[PDB]
Amino acid sequence: VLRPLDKLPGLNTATILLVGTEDALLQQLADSMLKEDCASELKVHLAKSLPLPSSVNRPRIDLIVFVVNLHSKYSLQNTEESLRHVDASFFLGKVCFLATGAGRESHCSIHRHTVVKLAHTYQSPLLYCDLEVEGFRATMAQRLVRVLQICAGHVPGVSALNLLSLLR
Amino acid sequence: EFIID
Amino acid sequence: HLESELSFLSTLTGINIRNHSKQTEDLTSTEMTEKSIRKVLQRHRLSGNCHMVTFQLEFQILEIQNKERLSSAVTDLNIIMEPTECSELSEFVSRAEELFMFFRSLHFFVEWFEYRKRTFKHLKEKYPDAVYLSEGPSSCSMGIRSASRPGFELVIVWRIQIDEDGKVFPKLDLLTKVPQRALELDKNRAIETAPLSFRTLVGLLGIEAALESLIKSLCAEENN
Amino acid sequence: KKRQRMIEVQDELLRLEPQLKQLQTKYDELKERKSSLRNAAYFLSNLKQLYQYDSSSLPALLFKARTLLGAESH
Amino acid sequence: DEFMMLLSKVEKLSEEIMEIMQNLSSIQALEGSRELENLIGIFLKREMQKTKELMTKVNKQK
Amino acid sequence: EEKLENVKAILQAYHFTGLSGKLTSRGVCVCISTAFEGNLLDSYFVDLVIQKPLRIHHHSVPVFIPLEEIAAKYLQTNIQHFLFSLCEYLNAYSGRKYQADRLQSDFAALLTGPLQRNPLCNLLSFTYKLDPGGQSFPFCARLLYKDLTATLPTDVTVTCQGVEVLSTSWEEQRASHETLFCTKPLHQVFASFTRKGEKLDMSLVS
Amino acid sequence: MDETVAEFIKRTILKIPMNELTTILKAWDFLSENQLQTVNFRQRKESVVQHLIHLCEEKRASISDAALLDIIYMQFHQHQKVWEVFQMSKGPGEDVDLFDMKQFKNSFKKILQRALKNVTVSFRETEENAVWIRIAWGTQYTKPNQYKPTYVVYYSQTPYAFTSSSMLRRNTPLLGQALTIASKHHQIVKMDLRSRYLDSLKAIVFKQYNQDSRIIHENIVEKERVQRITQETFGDYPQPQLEFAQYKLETKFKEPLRCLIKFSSPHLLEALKSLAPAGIADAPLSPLLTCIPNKRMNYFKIRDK
Amino acid sequence: VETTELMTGNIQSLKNKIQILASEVEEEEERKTLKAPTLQKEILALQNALLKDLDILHNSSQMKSMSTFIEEAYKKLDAS
Repeated sequence: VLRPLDKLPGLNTATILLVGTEDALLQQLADSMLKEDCASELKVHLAKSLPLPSSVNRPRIDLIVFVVNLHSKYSLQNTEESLRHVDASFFLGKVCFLATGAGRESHCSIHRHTVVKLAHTYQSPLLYCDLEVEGFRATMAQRLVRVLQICAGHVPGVSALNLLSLLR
Repeated sequence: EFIID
Repeated sequence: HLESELSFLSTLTGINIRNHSKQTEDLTSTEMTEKSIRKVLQRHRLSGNCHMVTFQLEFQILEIQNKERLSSAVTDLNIIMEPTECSELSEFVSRAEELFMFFRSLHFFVEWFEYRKRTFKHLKEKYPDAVYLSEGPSSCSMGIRSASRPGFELVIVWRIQIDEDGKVFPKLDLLTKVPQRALELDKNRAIETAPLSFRTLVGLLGIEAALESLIKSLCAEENN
Repeated sequence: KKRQRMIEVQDELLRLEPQLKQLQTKYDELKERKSSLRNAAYFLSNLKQLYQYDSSSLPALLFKARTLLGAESH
Repeated sequence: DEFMMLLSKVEKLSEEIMEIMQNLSSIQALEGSRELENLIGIFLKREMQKTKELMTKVNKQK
Repeated sequence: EEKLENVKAILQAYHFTGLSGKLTSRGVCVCISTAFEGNLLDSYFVDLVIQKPLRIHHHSVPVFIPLEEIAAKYLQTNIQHFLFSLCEYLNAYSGRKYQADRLQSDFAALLTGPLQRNPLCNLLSFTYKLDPGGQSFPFCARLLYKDLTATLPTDVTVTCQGVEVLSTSWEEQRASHETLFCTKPLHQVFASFTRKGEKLDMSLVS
Repeated sequence: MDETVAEFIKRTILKIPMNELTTILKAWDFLSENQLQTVNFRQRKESVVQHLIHLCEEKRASISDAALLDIIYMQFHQHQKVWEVFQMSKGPGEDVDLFDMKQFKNSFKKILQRALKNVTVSFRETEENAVWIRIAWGTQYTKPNQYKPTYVVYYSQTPYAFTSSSMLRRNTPLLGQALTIASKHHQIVKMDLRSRYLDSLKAIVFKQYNQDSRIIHENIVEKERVQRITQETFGDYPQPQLEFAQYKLETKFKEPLRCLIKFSSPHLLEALKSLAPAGIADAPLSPLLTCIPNKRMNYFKIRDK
Repeated sequence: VETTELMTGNIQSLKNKIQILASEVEEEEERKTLKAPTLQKEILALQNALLKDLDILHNSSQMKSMSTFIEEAYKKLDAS
């Protein structure tokens, strides 16, 4: 079970952990999220399911974006299954719900209300995008990285706790 | 067996 | 990996590839009309052993590489081998010259050697006492002596034959000569067709089993 | 009739295969059973009837005598 | 040793057999024919002495 | 030195034993190199798995000439429990039925019609023309290889091409062809039939 | 130059594309080297399909070689007309010491015209040692139909004899019967391998195919494992089955629950290989789906066990 | 089919009474191994020479008392 403050922070390290069943798209999103030379260390983490095999030395994880591939109902059954292994103090600010495949709206095995209901019943931001195309990735990557500096505390005015008060 | 698991 | 190579030569028996040495006489010079086909006369010296036998392959291949294809062949070859066991295979150490069927003959001729040696050591061990044997690497002569008929003797020869093709033809000869003490006591026709009926007997039982039953039948009558 | 012809040939192919196997078995059983006992039970009992062409042992002795020099060289 | 005593017996035996093999001219026909040198299963006193000096020393060393 | 004095064994096992085996995991790969007499060209890649009920993983034993491929699977019904025995009884078939494939590749001109063959060249049935004397009556030589182990053909039929009995010359020619085919392979025969049938005399009615 | 022959040649000459016009017209031997220059192959389709067929009108083309034209067309277009695989089986004994291509051609045509008296069987002994039989069917009541022929790729001494699954009529049990009686076998069995790529069926039935520092992937110990298990089940260079690899499931849901699964991909065994690494599939990918070439089977009929 | 059926039935029942005969043959047995060597029996068949050799062999038997025994002992050491 992941907790927000189980590890100590670094200096400029903002460790986000992507969550999605498909992993090539997660790798593409991670590549785009490090393409821009931002002012923060960006030890991006990938995964498939929140059990997250127990390996110590994992840094203080500052964001978990649940990439829910709307094209595949698996990406929700593997998110909702993985949503039960997140600490309740982790769901406040440091949780986003990416919904890739939205907008195509013809491959969607999942009605975007269902991801809306999931991201509202867990009280966390829900950021639509279409991760397959770099044009909508290289702008969602700069949205996840500015949410990153909010949850990791790099912007010295806004906490992760202040964040969800903005994205309600 | 006929690996129907 | 080398231990697994030895294991491979042990299960997939290359039969003890022991001392292998490859030399090369490069013959890609201009003598051969260099615009035309190429050749390379390789040579190997491979000392290898059987379970008991050994072999040294002083062995020189002509490896022809035409401008679009390669057609290997063999010019010279020398086996450091053995005598009678390889005397019929001495026809092959000229036949390979006028190698693969040497290690296809020997690969299967040492099967004949096992089926000879271990069968002899089975008949002379399980049932000794009167089953004497001319115990030698090449002597397939076994002594039999009955007592109730006082002068009977029989010898069976487990002979060897490798054709020109390399197939082992294990000849199972039964050289018969009953001494004149009981030569005219049985007065039956069991000894005239013995060289012929032995071919049937090895179809009665197995090759070794037929010989064992032959021993148990034609020498154990005094014991009973 | 053509379907019946295919069925009969299918039987005729099966009949041919079965007859070939049966005749192979027939020849093998004839040889083995008829000649083995008439030769083994004859000879094994004739050898029993015995116990209970002059050059063969001469050749065996010559081979054994050459084996003396062979073992000397061995 | 018993084999060495047999070898000592063989040493006496080797000389005896050699003389007999020269007198018997009938057996000389063997190994003297193209149908015998090939089909009939295809000076050794020093070799016998080697079969005594390298068979008694070697058997004892075995 | 052991990386050169022992690694050369797998190089020596290549050009010898006809049975070299690559030490691939989950099954040795016997790169069976087939050979005739002192000429050798081709190799067969019989590929297995090291798993007790013996599965042959994906072999390269002649699919186009498949009686060895049949002997890759139907000799398993005969002998596969001894890979010892199979790799002689498969190197036998590979060295025989590549021999027959080589017992063709020499011919290109001496023969007139195509060398009608089989996979493995089980029937080397070619309508050549050897005409020592001029009166042309060819032998359509059908070599019936009864067994796939003996390199030399077993049943030889150098049959006169649709013609009656000729003079004693061509009769003894057919008789000599029988005994020269059964005992000596075509590589040392049809390269010696050019040698003995000098000038390569051609045909008149055939 | 005949009925159902000249126009048949026309219908098989507009079938062949413009690029490989020389390749197929050179091999079927009616147009010698001199005849190739007369017709300008590069001009038009209707021009060539009219001048070439005229070049056979002077050559008095017959169905025996018109069918050979169709054979040579399919030899380069075997990736259509999905192929069944027949597997012969001799009993106990020595192999077929006499597969004479002349004798096999005789022992096939004779048996086929014994019942199907009006058929135009045309063989083509290919250079890969595999006779490429083509059969135009028709009962005694009708003429041999060259509209829908049944090409049979019989590998010469192989127990396996591919077959173009055209219509699966009453001749299919006679197609297998004539095939297993011409080649000296006894039992013909449809392997139930049915693929559109004969160059892959040949591989399968002969087993001839295999012979950043910032991105911390937390499930690396699982990605490595799934990549491993997808390399000991799909070793290297899988062959394109591209076939409706059916699984007619008859199993109870955990009385039975009938299903008729049909995996359909332009390249199946490669599509399955990129499944588990893509997250669609579990790492041990259900030998029912991995052992398609290992079992030499894709039209499965599984049950419960 | 009917001729091969007379065959299947006749050879079938015939090899049934012949496997009865084969069991009878094993009961007699109660109380390319040869196909390749099917022609080697002619060498066994192939007089003044016989009598002289046999007389010499009797003297050679005395020679074999020391020679064959040495060979049976030297090879025994070699075998061991």
